[PDB]
Amino acid sequence: LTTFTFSGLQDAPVAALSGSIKLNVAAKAGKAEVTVAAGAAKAATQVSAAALRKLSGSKISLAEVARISVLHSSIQNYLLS
Amino acid sequence: DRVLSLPAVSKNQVLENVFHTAPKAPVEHLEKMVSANSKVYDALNLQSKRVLIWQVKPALF
Repeated sequence: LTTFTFSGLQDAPVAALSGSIKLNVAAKAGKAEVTVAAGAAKAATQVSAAALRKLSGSKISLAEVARISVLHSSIQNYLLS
Repeated sequence: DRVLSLPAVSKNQVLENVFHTAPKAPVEHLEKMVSANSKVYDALNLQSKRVLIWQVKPALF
């Protein structure tokens, strides 16, 4: 990812596509009332338009924990396949 | 020559032509597939102590 990202609360996903998790956002001009519902649990917070923009500030940068290496595990997954 | 009126095929040659092959046990299919499916359990279960799921699809952390 780059240093500056320009997405969040504009042209966003408004609703979920599955039934396994129920998403409901309510966008005003400034903030948004998101309502998430997964399983028995529920949560609903207020995400500002400048709260999603600070999300991509410090990146996650996922990386694979392999037994030997990612190369070897992809060959061994093919031999298992 | 009374022995030439006896059946010339021995009692030995009957017991080796009637019992020619050692027969397959009923339990040797169980205890040979079970020991081979215990390796299918080990490698491929998700509750085994030696699963291959972290060796073939390394986890994204």
